[PDB]
Amino acid sequence: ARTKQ
Amino acid sequence: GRKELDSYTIKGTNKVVRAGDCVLMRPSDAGKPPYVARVEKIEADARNNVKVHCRWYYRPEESLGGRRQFHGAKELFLSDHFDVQSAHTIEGKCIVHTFKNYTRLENVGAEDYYCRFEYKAATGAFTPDRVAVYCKCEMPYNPDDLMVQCEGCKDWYHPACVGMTIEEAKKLDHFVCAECSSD
Ligand SMILES: [Zn+2]
Ligand SMILES: [Zn+2]
Repeated sequence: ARTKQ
Repeated sequence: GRKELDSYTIKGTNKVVRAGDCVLMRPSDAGKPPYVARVEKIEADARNNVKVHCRWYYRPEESLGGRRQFHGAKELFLSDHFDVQSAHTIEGKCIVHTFKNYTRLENVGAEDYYCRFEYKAATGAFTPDRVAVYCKCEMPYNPDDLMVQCEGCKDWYHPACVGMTIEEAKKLDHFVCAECSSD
């Protein structure tokens, strides 16, 4: 899915 | 007396320092990583050797609480500590982004830093007082940590917190939290 980095 | 200088060029290095910029400073001691300060004023001494007026960014370790779980590797706190230093102390310019512009980075270099807190050093106080929390571990976001977003709640979760390690999380084309598929 949408991931955060 | 002192003149006030618009710009400093460091060591013919193709780098120009102006007030408002963030710079790195050699610690006297060999071990330490460089200090990070915001230049506020550049001025030349009577004998025409340059000095800089500095506001310090504090590392979480220098700070009251110490490094916490949600403190990212490149977390800094704008202090209220001011100082004045020789400009020969400057090594290179660095960038200290807002939290959001940090998250937007294509990739992070040593250059890149970020800040989401002002930190009063004498009182040990932090502004703002409130942090936003995510997952059901309910912790503040750490940019280092990988998080994934359900498409129902559109809340964000740590892979481990929902029982998958990081590299299956990388595989997920679609993610829905278990709490969305219930009752
Ligand atoms: Zn979590
Ligand atoms: Zn959900």
